[PDB]
Amino acid sequence: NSTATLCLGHHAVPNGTLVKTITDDQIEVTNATELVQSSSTGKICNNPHRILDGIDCTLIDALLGDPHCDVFQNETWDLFVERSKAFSNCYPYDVPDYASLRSLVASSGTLEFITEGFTWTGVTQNGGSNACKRGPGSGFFSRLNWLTKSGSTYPVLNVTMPNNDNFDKLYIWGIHHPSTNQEQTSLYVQASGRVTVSTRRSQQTIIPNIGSRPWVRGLSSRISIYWTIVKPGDVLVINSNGNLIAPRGYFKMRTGKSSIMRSDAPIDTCISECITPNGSIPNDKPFQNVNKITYGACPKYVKQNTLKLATGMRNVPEKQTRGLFGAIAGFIENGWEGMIDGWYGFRHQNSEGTGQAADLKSTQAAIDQINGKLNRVIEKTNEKFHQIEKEFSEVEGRIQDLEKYVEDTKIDLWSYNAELLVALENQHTIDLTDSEMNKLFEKTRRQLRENAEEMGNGCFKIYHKCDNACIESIRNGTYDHDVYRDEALNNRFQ
Amino acid sequence: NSTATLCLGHHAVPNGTLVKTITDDQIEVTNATELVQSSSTGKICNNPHRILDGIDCTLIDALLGDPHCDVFQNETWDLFVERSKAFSNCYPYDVPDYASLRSLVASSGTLEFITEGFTWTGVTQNGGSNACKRGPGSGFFSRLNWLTKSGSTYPVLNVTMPNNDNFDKLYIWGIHHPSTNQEQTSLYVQASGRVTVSTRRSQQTIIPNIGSRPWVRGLSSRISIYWTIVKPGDVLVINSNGNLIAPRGYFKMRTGKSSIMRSDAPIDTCISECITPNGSIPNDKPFQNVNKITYGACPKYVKQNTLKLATGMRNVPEKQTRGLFGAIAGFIENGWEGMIDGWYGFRHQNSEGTGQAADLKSTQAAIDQINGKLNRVIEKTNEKFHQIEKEFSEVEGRIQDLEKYVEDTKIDLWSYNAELLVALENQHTIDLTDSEMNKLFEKTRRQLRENAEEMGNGCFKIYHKCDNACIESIRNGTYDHDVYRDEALNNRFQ
Amino acid sequence: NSTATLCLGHHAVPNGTLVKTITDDQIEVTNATELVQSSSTGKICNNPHRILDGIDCTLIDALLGDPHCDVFQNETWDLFVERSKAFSNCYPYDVPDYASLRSLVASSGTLEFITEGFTWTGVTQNGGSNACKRGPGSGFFSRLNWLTKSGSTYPVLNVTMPNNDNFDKLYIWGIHHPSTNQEQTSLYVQASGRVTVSTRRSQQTIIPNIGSRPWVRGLSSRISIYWTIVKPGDVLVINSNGNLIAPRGYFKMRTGKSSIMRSDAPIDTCISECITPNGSIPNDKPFQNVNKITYGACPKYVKQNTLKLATGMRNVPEKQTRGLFGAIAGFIENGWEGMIDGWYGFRHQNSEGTGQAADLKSTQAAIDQINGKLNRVIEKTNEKFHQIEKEFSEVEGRIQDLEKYVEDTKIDLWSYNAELLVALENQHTIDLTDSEMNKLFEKTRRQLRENAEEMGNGCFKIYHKCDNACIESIRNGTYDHDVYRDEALNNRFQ
Ligand SMILES: *[C@@H]1O[C@H](CO)[C@@H](O[C@@H]2O[C@H](CO)[C@@H](O[C@@H]3O[C@H](CO[C@H]4O[C@H](CO)[C@@H](O)[C@H](O)[C@@H]4O)[C@@H](O)[C@H](O[C@H]4O[C@H](CO)[C@@H](O)[C@H](O)[C@@H]4O)[C@@H]3O)[C@H](O)[C@H]2NC(C)=O)[C@H](O)[C@H]1NC(C)=O
Ligand SMILES: *[C@@H]1O[C@H](CO)[C@@H](O[C@@H]2O[C@H](CO)[C@@H](O[C@@H]3O[C@H](CO[C@H]4O[C@H](CO)[C@@H](O)[C@H](O)[C@@H]4O)[C@@H](O)[C@H](O[C@H]4O[C@H](CO)[C@@H](O)[C@H](O)[C@@H]4O)[C@@H]3O)[C@H](O)[C@H]2NC(C)=O)[C@H](O)[C@H]1NC(C)=O
Ligand SMILES: *[C@@H]1O[C@H](CO)[C@@H](O[C@@H]2O[C@H](CO)[C@@H](O[C@@H]3O[C@H](CO[C@H]4O[C@H](CO)[C@@H](O)[C@H](O)[C@@H]4O)[C@@H](O)[C@H](O[C@H]4O[C@H](CO)[C@@H](O)[C@H](O)[C@@H]4O)[C@@H]3O)[C@H](O)[C@H]2NC(C)=O)[C@H](O)[C@H]1NC(C)=O
Ligand SMILES: *[C@@H]1O[C@H](CO[C@@H]2O[C@@H](C)[C@@H](O)[C@@H](O)[C@@H]2O)[C@@H](O[C@@H]2O[C@H](CO)[C@@H](O[C@@H]3O[C@H](CO)[C@@H](O)[C@H](O)[C@@H]3O)[C@H](O)[C@H]2NC(C)=O)[C@H](O)[C@H]1NC(C)=O
Ligand SMILES: *[C@@H]1O[C@H](CO[C@@H]2O[C@@H](C)[C@@H](O)[C@@H](O)[C@@H]2O)[C@@H](O[C@@H]2O[C@H](CO)[C@@H](O[C@@H]3O[C@H](CO)[C@@H](O)[C@H](O)[C@@H]3O)[C@H](O)[C@H]2NC(C)=O)[C@H](O)[C@H]1NC(C)=O
Ligand SMILES: *[C@@H]1O[C@H](CO[C@@H]2O[C@@H](C)[C@@H](O)[C@@H](O)[C@@H]2O)[C@@H](O[C@@H]2O[C@H](CO)[C@@H](O[C@@H]3O[C@H](CO)[C@@H](O)[C@H](O)[C@@H]3O)[C@H](O)[C@H]2NC(C)=O)[C@H](O)[C@H]1NC(C)=O
Ligand SMILES: *[C@@H]1O[C@H](CO)[C@@H](O[C@@H]2O[C@H](CO)[C@@H](O[C@@H]3O[C@H](CO)[C@@H](O)[C@H](O)[C@@H]3O)[C@H](O)[C@H]2NC(C)=O)[C@H](O)[C@H]1NC(C)=O
Ligand SMILES: *[C@@H]1O[C@H](CO)[C@@H](O[C@@H]2O[C@H](CO)[C@@H](O)[C@H](O)[C@H]2NC(C)=O)[C@H](O)[C@H]1NC(C)=O
Ligand SMILES: *[C@@H]1O[C@H](CO)[C@@H](O[C@@H]2O[C@H](CO)[C@@H](O)[C@H](O)[C@H]2NC(C)=O)[C@H](O)[C@H]1NC(C)=O
Ligand SMILES: *[C@@H]1O[C@H](CO)[C@@H](O[C@@H]2O[C@H](CO)[C@@H](O)[C@H](O)[C@H]2NC(C)=O)[C@H](O)[C@H]1NC(C)=O
Ligand SMILES: CCCCCCCCO[C@@H]1O[C@H](CO)[C@@H](O)[C@H](O)[C@H]1O
Ligand SMILES: CCCCCCCCO[C@@H]1O[C@H](CO)[C@@H](O)[C@H](O)[C@H]1O
Ligand SMILES: CCCCCCCCO[C@@H]1O[C@H](CO)[C@@H](O)[C@H](O)[C@H]1O
Ligand SMILES: *[C@@H]1O[C@H](CO)[C@@H](O)[C@H](O)[C@H]1NC(C)=O
Ligand SMILES: *[C@@H]1O[C@H](CO)[C@@H](O)[C@H](O)[C@H]1NC(C)=O
Ligand SMILES: *[C@@H]1O[C@H](CO)[C@@H](O)[C@H](O)[C@H]1NC(C)=O
Repeated sequence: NSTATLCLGHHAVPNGTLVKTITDDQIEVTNATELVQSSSTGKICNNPHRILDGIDCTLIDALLGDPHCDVFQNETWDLFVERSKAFSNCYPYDVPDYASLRSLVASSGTLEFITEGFTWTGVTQNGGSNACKRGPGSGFFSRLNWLTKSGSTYPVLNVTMPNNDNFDKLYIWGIHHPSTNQEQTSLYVQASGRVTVSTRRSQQTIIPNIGSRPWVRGLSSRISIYWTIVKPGDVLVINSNGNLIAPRGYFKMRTGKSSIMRSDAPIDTCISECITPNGSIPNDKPFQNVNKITYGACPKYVKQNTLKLATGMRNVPEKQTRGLFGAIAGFIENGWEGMIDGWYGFRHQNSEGTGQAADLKSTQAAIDQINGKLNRVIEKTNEKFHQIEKEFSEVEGRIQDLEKYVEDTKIDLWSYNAELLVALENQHTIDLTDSEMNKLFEKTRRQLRENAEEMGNGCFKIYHKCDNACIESIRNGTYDHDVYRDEALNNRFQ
Repeated sequence: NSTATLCLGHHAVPNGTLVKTITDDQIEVTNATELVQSSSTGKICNNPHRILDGIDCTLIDALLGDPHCDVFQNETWDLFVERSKAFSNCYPYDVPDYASLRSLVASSGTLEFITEGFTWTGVTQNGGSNACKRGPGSGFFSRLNWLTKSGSTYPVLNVTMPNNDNFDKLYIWGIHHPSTNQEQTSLYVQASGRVTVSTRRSQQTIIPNIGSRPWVRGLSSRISIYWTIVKPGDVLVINSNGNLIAPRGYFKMRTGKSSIMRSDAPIDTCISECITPNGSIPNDKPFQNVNKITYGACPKYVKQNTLKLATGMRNVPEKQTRGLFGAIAGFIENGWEGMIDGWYGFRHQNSEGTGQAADLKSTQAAIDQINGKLNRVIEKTNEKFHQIEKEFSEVEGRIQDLEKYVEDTKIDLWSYNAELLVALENQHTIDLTDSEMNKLFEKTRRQLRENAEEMGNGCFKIYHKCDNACIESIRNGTYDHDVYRDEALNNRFQ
Repeated sequence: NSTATLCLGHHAVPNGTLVKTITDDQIEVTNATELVQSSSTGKICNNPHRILDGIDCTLIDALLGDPHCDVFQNETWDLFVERSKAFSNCYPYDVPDYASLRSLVASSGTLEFITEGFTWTGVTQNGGSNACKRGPGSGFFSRLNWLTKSGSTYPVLNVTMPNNDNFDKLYIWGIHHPSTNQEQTSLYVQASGRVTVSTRRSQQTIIPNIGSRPWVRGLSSRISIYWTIVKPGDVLVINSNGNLIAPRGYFKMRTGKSSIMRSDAPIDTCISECITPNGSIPNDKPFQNVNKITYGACPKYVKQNTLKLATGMRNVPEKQTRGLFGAIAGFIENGWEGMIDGWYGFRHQNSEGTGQAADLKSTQAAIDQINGKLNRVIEKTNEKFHQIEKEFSEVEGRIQDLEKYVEDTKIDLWSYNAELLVALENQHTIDLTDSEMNKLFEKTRRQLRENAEEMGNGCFKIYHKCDNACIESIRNGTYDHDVYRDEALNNRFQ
């Protein structure tokens, strides 16, 4: 024989995954990764963020100093975890703007308490109740001072405390709401109380409300909790004529990365940066689908459960529809399921035999750009610490509707971003792999000047006698057309 | 003659629309669709959502039971429609946090009222006024009970009602603000009222304010409306010493898809899923430009009035600049305005005659991907029910500024998304149609191995004698080069 | 010699900038622009928006009429600028919902004040204090009237004022909080005050709070400021029995483009549309990185400091690795650093000599589309006037957390948009420049039918005798293959 066949092609596999592109909803690739984390271990990892498990304590009971919460004094945290089995076992109380105080104390990240010398004059301190039993005796919140009439008098109280330090000081105080007109007089000589608490720049005044409420732990009376922040250089004044739950000291305040989360997952020993209420998740993927609530370095929440990024080429599973020869057939036809060493490669039919090989230059380069794509996409800063509430237990009206509207707007815009990026990138991936294929072909055609012709099967009918060494030279990039030119021209045109 | 001409091309039209792509602000396509709905019928369609037209009633007058609003008792709705001609004809009143109560009742979607056995003891019930005439006699809101002194006394009222059911119970109540110190004593024996209303977990106390206001319907006094929600397992207590507008029962509460809209459009019999204040619009297109306020499955609001998606190729209107022969001219030159059967096609000049035909394989495939594009783009879930207010009649300050800022941020981000998607998709459309053209050419060149040559007009000078059957074979995909090879080689090279 | 060489190529430069594309994080282009403005002059330009510098005055002291703020009466502005050295030198005061009133007055844009005939009857007007010295004498806010007991009486005050005009009227009023029970009686005969201020549709009632506060400028008493808006057709009533700081007139209200900014930059004579707290910036670029707070037509704020848009092609710096001949080498190899006239061009080796030239058709067109890209990208409407606060000095809790969350969400979504647009556009730029190159090549190959062959260096071995005129004809687009066909065919194939 006086002629040779040389064909080009790309690897195929037996089993493929389907991806979403621009034009079409399904297409079959050789390999594809997942970009959405769907699963959790179900436990909270204790490194590298410092976790503080509240057990039967809320953060507002720990601060006030409820008796079953005395483990928590001078504690610090990055994340505080509240449990759904938590309860209260002291005087019954309410906090106007509860939500604001809870958010302020959680971002501070400490319960550091400094006792101060306050001089209450002409009154009896350390009032108590059997709604709050610390041991067999009656008790009260550890950080507040119930004041009551001494003898037959409650004098107008007037005290001042100045900030001369270089940090901010948070004072918690309150007021008692008695259930009758006969209890008010019994505790405080007057008939109507008043509590005024002021700085140089602000003031608040509260009056007490009298009347009957549902029984909780044997009482139809309640306490109302308030707060004031005093800056460096400013003064505090307190001026009450009755019903004052006085402060005992101040709390230090920091700006940092601390927050709070309501969860029911157990705590465990392991290392994880992202925490959700369903336990810790890994942060290798760019998106997540576990929970919209998060803490620390985390993937973005989206609505989808699956987004597949193509890491391979298109998969034309082979025509075992073949000839007697299974005449070597190239890329224009189908893929090659018998190639393992590399993606792009050459099959040669010669007098010597049939053969096969792979190509490093091309296979390397494709792999390079696809790996690039992967790196821009998979990994980046989304490191976030304190945020709005995204779950509610009551109906409130206006503010809560705006908080729900803000969160849904964010989710639909990030979900649209995630859908388009995958479709764009998947199209570009198919295109770059197919151009790479056609680049090897033109390189081959350019080397075989007039000593070869194209058939249109993906194949080059060479009109001279090519041996294994000659095929190897073409494959190599050293084929010297001049040597066989005269023979090939006389063979092809005559 | 011993030779033939075969040219390739694509269809042109006489009149075209202009589209926006990546690079340029205008370009001329063969056909293009609209993606923004600009128009409305001006009527509200009554299926498939249940519409309740308020006529001269607001939703807050229907709930309280104003006399001209007694048609509305035990009503239900998906959407409630308020009219701008609506007024009030009862006792003059104000609701602190009016906006919150209106939003809460609208999302519930019912006015189901259950009368309860409340025991008011030592007082006269069913107080009345000629500001609210139900028939010739004086009257009052149907769902509230005005209580007044019996003989020369108003006892301290103390009542309780427990929730033992498995649903939430909404109580509406209020307080009277008399205009003098002489009217307060006349209605209630005391000089100053007080109203306390509490659960196990919450409390509210209101005091009445006395003084003179503008006359409305013959009165300088007003009523203030309040509300409490009681959960399954909890209790309600009410404790007033004067000025109490007592409740008569509770309202049931649901979670569902109900809302409210201020409109002035008439109601009609037809089927439409999306409702706006300018009437119902169809939901075939992805974007909308009619109104930012919506209900149900709807397109997204954007700022643009027009966005055109190219559904065709580029339009090179023909060179009637021609030869004596109008020598058949291909795609490299211009488009063909004389082709009707299909997009891509062949024109042959032969000894037998001039001719023309179209190509199904190509025309089909292009049409296929363009139709795909259309489907990803035009249709999807945007199904939304209760949202924030987006129009305001008064100035309020902070909250309203944040609500306006949230809405404008959303609009500019969705408008940028709509501008880029059209430009991206339009570029891809032009590219896919032009590659499809060049694909048919290479297929043709590959079949005509050495028996044809390229001229560069988009045309193939075939150096053998081609008849109609031969042209048909090329067009077909069965052309056998071997038959005419010797003749063509001797004709072209010698 | 009987043959010729003709090669094609594109311009290279010595020094290049690196851009970010889809696949890769760095690549070297010939030229690139900046899209993020990083710098400011540090001054506020006084045209074309009307700037009003407050010097030691806040906007809330200018409105009340503090003595060191009497320059500001009947002023108007587009932007009001407050300075950090500003202070207060009158009666000490607080405004509940301070933030709301400041935002309302800033968007109005005027301090136009109309004195009205209010008849205060049985009281002494124009009360004074040495905390507010206007000259040697005692003084008070210019726009408020302190009223006090006449003889031994303060009658119940009852006044009305109707709006019969066609615009909205803003009344500012207040209430005095005395420090003792002995001062209250001294100023107002009664023991407890009350102030009720109402329209047909709204009402507010305030009570005064008595007790001791920190000393500011020799006083332990304070004033509380309130406000009411009265619409066209409505009435105002005022009904106080004590402690009323009465209004003297109303302020007109407009809807317009006015706002306020806290800055410390000096004012200068120049023209600039965008103002930031760090001074005016130019608005030629689409993004900005100077400050998130802005006024007027401005670029969008993003987190990045640099985004480079490729305005040129890729830069293969030349192989000075060469031959003895430096045989002319084309684009497949490297770029040409010796070409100045244009981007794409031709180098010819002939018997006559070596030579070089450039190509207008191609160079023009590339430049055209790149300039197009630039125009869509760089310039558009972002013209915005009044917005939310984005910096806070105190901790407040809930509302402030939602305002901070809304702003960060907006920034991360606009930063992601800015990163993808640059990467998309940069890829498209590289692609359009490289296709333009390959378009000139095919045009050249198409003209040289069988009288030339391709070598694969980017070069055309022409197998006939080409002189300068012949090379010029090819370059020109008038090369007539027929003339040299026989000679070339006999030279190449035999
Ligand atoms: C205004 O109106 C309100 C509402 O009615 C009144 O509030 C009620 O006040 C009474 C008297 O204090 C309360 O009665 C008490 O209820 C307690 C809770 O009951 C639970 O526990 C018992 C015991 O297991 C169960 O039997 C019962 O089903 C509940 O599960 C009881 O513990 C109290 O018992 C006390 O008295 C008995 C006497 O036999 C002793 O054995 C006990 O040890 C204990 O000392 C008592 O029965 C009632 O609960 C209140 N109602 C609510 C819902 O709060 C106001 O009193 C009223 N005020 C005025 C001024 O009129
Ligand atoms: C504190 O200050 C306030 C504000 O001034 C006082 O409020 C005013 O009180 C008077 C007395 O109640 C009100 O006068 C009444 O106005 C009604 C509305 O007027 C409209 O309708 C009439 C009739 O069509 C028109 O003529 C008029 O132009 C208006 O369009 C009148 O209807 C009332 O008429 C009554 O008396 C006449 C007597 O001739 C009878 O014919 C009528 O049938 C009817 O009985 C009356 O004139 C006045 O409107 C109040 N002002 C406002 C704006 O509310 C407080 O009284 C004052 N309080 C104290 C304690 O000092
Ligand atoms: C309830 O409790 C509060 C808090 O203690 C009391 O408020 C104090 O009241 C007193 C008396 O008014 C105030 O004392 C005054 O302080 C002024 C400010 O002091 C600064 O300036 C002086 C002078 O430069 C400095 O020496 C000092 O270090 C501060 O920088 C003084 O200016 C006042 O001086 C007056 O008296 C002196 C007498 O020698 C004269 O020379 C002066 O000219 C002037 O007339 C005075 O000393 C004190 O500041 C208040 N404390 C605060 C922080 O406000 C309430 O009085 C109390 N109320 C009741 C009912 O008990
Ligand atoms: C809770 O924290 C307070 C405050 O202490 C601070 O926080 C701790 C966790 C540590 O980090 C401390 O380093 C930090 O200051 C503790 O208050 C401390 O109480 C002791 C005992 O009363 C104080 O010692 C005093 O020392 C002075 C002399 O300098 C004597 O005059 C006193 O009589 C007394 O002995 C100590 O100064 C004080 N720390 C303060 C105010 O800075 C508190 O004990 C701690 N409680 C628990 C349960 O850990
Ligand atoms: C408005 O709705 C209330 C509540 O009824 C509920 O809503 C209705 C629209 C229907 O869907 C009802 O199926 C649903 O329960 C109506 O209250 C109803 O009033 C009647 C008459 O008083 C009650 O009948 C009573 O039946 C008991 C015996 O079971 C007798 O002891 C009573 O004397 C009385 O005859 C009925 O139970 C009650 N429904 C309740 C509380 O569930 C109300 O009539 C209705 N009004 C209008 C204008 O439609
Ligand atoms: C501040 O502005 C008020 C209101 O005037 C309005 O704003 C000004 C800046 C100008 O633009 C005015 O054109 C505009 O109306 C000034 O009030 C004005 O005061 C004068 C003097 O009292 C009033 O003149 C009166 O004229 C009538 C006859 O028409 C006489 O009966 C009066 O006795 C008196 O002479 C003038 O009408 C009034 N403008 C009003 C109410 O519209 C105010 O003077 C001005 N102050 C400063 C510091 O500029
Ligand atoms: C325009 O002016 C603004 C301020 O009005 C400049 O922003 C400020 O930039 C400095 C330097 O980055 C910041 O200081 C740093 O703050 C951090 C956090 O507290 C601290 O850890 C550092 O040690 C340092 O003090 C300052 O906070 C920042 N202000 C804000 C609110 O961001 C801005 O850089 C100026 N821009 C131009 C173009 O001049
Ligand atoms: C298809 O892509 C997946 C990507 O998950 C490849 O899976 C990796 O396989 C290697 C084998 O050594 C593991 O070490 C990795 O942990 C796997 N996952 C990741 C994160 O890369 C898989 O090998 C690819 N298959 C083919 C046939 O190429
Ligand atoms: C150009 O595109 C428009 C798209 O609106 C085509 O209009 C449709 O024409 C058919 C004709 O049978 C109607 O049944 C449809 O209702 C039309 N609208 C839609 C929604 O598709 C139009 O036919 C196209 N023209 C050409 C020449 O292709
Ligand atoms: C590279 O691009 C920059 C863009 O900044 C060009 O810089 C411009 O140069 C002209 C020279 O006449 C100036 O008038 C402009 O003000 C410059 N800036 C702008 C805003 O265009 C620069 O000329 C380009 N360089 C090359 C080699 O093409
Ligand atoms: C190349 C075409 C890009 C298609 C962009 C997506 C258009 C509609 O895409 C939709 O986005 C939703 C998020 O809002 C996702 O939940 C849906 O899965 C998706 O269908
Ligand atoms: C391929 C280039 C993409 C251009 C993206 C749009 C850049 C500016 O585009 C602008 O977006 C505005 C919405 O904010 C629209 O109102 C304007 O019509 C549009 O010009
Ligand atoms: C073609 C690939 C597009 C990459 C899109 C950007 C994916 C992550 O991109 C990140 O966006 C951040 C804004 O949130 C920027 O601050 C970071 O610089 C950028 O790395
Ligand atoms: C082929 O190229 C290699 C380098 O990759 C070279 O060592 C070898 O001599 C070349 N010739 C053959 C084996 O084709
Ligand atoms: C062309 O192809 C058709 C099938 O599409 C076949 O039936 C016919 O015989 C073929 N030959 C001709 C008419 O060219
Ligand atoms: C080349 O083209 C120009 C027009 O651009 C023409 O004037 C000239 O005669 C042509 N022939 C030559 C110089 O190649």
